[PDB]
Amino acid sequence: MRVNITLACTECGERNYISKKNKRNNPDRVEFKKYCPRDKKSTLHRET
Amino acid sequence: LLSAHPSYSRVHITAQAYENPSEPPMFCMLLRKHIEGGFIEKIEQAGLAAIMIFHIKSRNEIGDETVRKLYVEIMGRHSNIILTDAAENVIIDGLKHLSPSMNSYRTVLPGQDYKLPPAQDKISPDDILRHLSFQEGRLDKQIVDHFSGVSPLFAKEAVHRATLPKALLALFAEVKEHRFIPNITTVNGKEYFYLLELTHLKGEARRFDSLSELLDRFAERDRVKQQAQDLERFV
Amino acid sequence: KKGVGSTKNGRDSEAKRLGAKRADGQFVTGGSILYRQRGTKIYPGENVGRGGDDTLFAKIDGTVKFERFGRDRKKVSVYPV
Amino acid sequence: MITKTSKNAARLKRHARVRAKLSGTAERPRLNVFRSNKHIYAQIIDDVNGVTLASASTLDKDLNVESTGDTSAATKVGELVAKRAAEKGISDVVFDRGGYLYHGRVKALADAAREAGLKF
Amino acid sequence: RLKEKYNKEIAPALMTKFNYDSVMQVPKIEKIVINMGVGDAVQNAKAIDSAVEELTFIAGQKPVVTRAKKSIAGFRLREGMPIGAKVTLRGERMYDFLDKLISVSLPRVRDFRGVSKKSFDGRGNYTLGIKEQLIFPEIDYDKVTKVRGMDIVIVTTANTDEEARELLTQVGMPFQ
Amino acid sequence: MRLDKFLKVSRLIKRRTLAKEVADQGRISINGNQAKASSDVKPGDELTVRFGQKLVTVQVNELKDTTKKEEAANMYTILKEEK
Amino acid sequence: MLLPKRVKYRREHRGKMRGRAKGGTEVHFGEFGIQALEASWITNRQIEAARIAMTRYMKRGGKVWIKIFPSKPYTAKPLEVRMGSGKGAPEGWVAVVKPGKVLFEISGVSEEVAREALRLASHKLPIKTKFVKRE
RNA sequence: CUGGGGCGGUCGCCUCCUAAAAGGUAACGGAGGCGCCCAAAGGUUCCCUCAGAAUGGUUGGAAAUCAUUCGCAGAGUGUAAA
RNA sequence: UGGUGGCGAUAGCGAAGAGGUCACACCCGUUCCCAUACCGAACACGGAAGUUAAGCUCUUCAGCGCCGAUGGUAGUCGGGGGUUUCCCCCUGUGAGAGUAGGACGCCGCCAA
RNA sequence: GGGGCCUUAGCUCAGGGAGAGCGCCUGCUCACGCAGGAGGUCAGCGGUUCGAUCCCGCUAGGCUCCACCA
Repeated sequence: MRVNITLACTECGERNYISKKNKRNNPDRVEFKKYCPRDKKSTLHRET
Repeated sequence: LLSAHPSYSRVHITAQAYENPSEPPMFCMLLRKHIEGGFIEKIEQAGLAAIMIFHIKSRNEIGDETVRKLYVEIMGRHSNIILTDAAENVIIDGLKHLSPSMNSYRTVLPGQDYKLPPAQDKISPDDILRHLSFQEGRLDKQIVDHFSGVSPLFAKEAVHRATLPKALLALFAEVKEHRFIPNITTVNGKEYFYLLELTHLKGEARRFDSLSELLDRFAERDRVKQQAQDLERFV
Repeated sequence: KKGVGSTKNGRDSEAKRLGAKRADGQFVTGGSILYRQRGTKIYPGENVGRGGDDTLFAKIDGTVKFERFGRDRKKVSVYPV
Repeated sequence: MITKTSKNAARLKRHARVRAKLSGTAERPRLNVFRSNKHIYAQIIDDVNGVTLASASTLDKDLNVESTGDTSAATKVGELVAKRAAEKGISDVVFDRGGYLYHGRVKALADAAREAGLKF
Repeated sequence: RLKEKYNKEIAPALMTKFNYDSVMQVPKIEKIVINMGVGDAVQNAKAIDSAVEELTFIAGQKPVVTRAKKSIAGFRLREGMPIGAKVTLRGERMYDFLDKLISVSLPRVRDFRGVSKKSFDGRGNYTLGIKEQLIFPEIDYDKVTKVRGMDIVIVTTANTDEEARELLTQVGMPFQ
Repeated sequence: MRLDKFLKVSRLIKRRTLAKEVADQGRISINGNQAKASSDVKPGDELTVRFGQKLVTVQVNELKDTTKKEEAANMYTILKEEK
Repeated sequence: MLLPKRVKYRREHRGKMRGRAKGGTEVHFGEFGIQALEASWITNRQIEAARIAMTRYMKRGGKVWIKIFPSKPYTAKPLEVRMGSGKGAPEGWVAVVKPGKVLFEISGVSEEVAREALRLASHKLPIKTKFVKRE
């Protein structure tokens, strides 16, 4: 199913981003890299 | 040829290799799986019931030799062909799967331990004058009630020989000695055939050298006949 | 009297006010849009840019001129003073 | 039967695919390249005016060598055109791999010009 | 071997016969394409791979699995389903397969009475079918899973069927 | 579903008419209780039946209407026979 | 009763019969034809009436070449109905006609026979007509 | 809302026609779609070019996959239409 | 000649011919860079024995496609009229199609 | 006339790659039961899709409900 997601940092712990995904095609806790405006860097973000 | 076709169920060897199909069916392919390139060690009669066994050998998919027991039960309307394991006696294949919804003794389905039908309480081979009261009459019926391999045809033709244990013993010795004569009888049509010749009736007789050729010259023919008659009515 | 209905053809979308918004020889500011469209009835040219909505805007100030990409194909451009 | 396309025409299509993204101006001209089987040519262009400014080649009578077609020749012609565009003190350009790769002789030439002073 | 035979005998014979001005007008063998249509692999994918194995053995080359260009309901195939395999032989491998084909495998065709000189495409390319893969000795009956055939296309730079058949007859191709 | 419908779809009884008839005779029962053709049934039900003297006990696994011939017997299991 | 086999839209606007025809203004398939002097819609029943009329008058005669086809449909709401509630259902099929337009032609037959047949057809048609021949 | 009301049908958004060569423009006027999808179906770099035809032909046939010339485009463009 | 740009195919398609010592291609082999869903075909790498066939240039033509007048007509703003589901008159404008004809190229920069 | 549901074996009727029971034929078995085969436009037309009982639209038939206030 296509479902909303937040994508929190790992250094900062902050959420910072939202998106959506298939639970079927992308079941696992996904992760990307985005800009943390507190860490002021590209940084791996993780789903909750 | 093997046939579990109910009225025409039999076994045969035919010069007429009729027609190998374009479709390999499930049962055929299952036989190919476990019997192809086989080796017919032995044949057995199943204790004179209308049933036969082939003890067969063949190498498995790793070249290790294995064996199996192919069973052919020709009962009439409820004949069947079954394949079974040698030691485990477990059914592996089956032509007419039969669920225990018929509340029957035995069962067909694969995986299950094979079992044979209930063999009736009939002395398969004077003993009739001992057990059966010849006053009963219509004893062509009740020779079935004493012997295993019986037709009412055979019973009638033997009973018409007129106390006749002699006929039974002589004909049993004949069959045991393979002394029979494979012919086809025709009593005004209704073409019948049997190991022994015709005994009394008016029917014509044509004899053969092979029971197999007898069977040859004697599943779908009847269907075509149904279609033909249904059309003929309309015409 | 009788009874009838079921037209099921009774709607349409909201009109989106496409076309040109500035004219040839007209002075233009930076960032002004020129020709709303869908796809490219018209392409950009000099000092002109296309957006995600296939809309055409002036990157600078200047005067507008419409022309042709050779055959059967049009163009705009902004030329300053 | 069979039929065969001119790889030059292919190269022209690839060249145009590139050219759609750029064009040579004054103070940002275009450096175009040609890659004959026996020679290699280079030019520098103001595509606005449709004018070459400087040029270079193995065919140039200066620095005549044996290869005229390897990376050494490419390097030599690159530094030559670089000093040409130095004495016409532009020093800033754009490159045009004309439907070729930035892999071989082209790459060597471009690197030569980078080292000689021209800044892409 | 056959490339040298081409460069040294086939080119003189064709230049003399057709009165060509340039040697570049002489028709060349451009490529050999071997294909198997394995449409019976929609039921079993393991049948696709074993036909792929025979092709690898015959050509000495890993084959490209071909797939359906569009959905075809008569054959039960969806677009993108893999129902064939092919190799494109060029240069040395093509000449070596061509020698193995002319000198070894075509003599092992059952009841070989010659190849059809009709099987040109109207442009100079020659297509033939092989009914049993067993004609190639790199194939063993024990290895064989099913009786596979294949088709073999010889693509040539000839402008007509006359020129193509002359090019093939120059190698001693066995036309009836 | 109803008992008569269930018997027909499971092909225990060949006619809904006959199923009604035998349930109105009360020759059968469910979970040790006498039942009727309109009696409700479900998975996990334990059914007792008679065919003259032939007494039968069976277990319900599933129910449906479309019931193709061989799939009918998946609907239930025989447990036992008596007379 | 001619019919277009297939159509995009079963329901069309009616239109306007202004001006003269584009083409089909002169006989060229046949010899002796008829043309119009007005504008109107014409129906498959009208054209087949005229057709069978001339063919009965001629009884073997040559060739005809109608020059039209009722492509247009026309709707009509059911009876005793208020206005609105959608467009009416189709009823039949129609050919639209401008003046100067040739409708029927004739060849293989003499002038007098042709003129009489076309007269008969005109009386089945609604509009004013003229007898015409090829130049 | 309603060519009286009621019952029916519809109620928001997108595309086309009506629409009158800017734009806009109604009707219980005509045709159709949406209440999503893709973690690659996005970005970038680099690459190349389709649909059909005939024609070749082992399987394989009308119709696979194969090879040839013809082929601005008849194909494709996640989905309706422009 | 080659390279490289500009102008709506008046540039193209198609047919016929001519040339290549330089040049451009075509051509010849993969040891390296790199590469080929398979591939030294292509892309790359190096080479120059032979090839003008083909590509590329130069000539020719009007068969296809392309451009395209004048005049006339439809249509039409405006004005007016009439037996007004339409038609007519006047000033003015004015196509398309069909022709006349044009055209198988114009302009630049660099290198020998 | 409007709205909804349905139209599949001879009858009754279930159900994005044809089923049951009933009735016919057959053997088993007087009279039932039990095992096979037959009979199929998935009402018609058109459309989508590779592919239609199935999804979409129109049409024909049947049934049910409504067809009113003056």
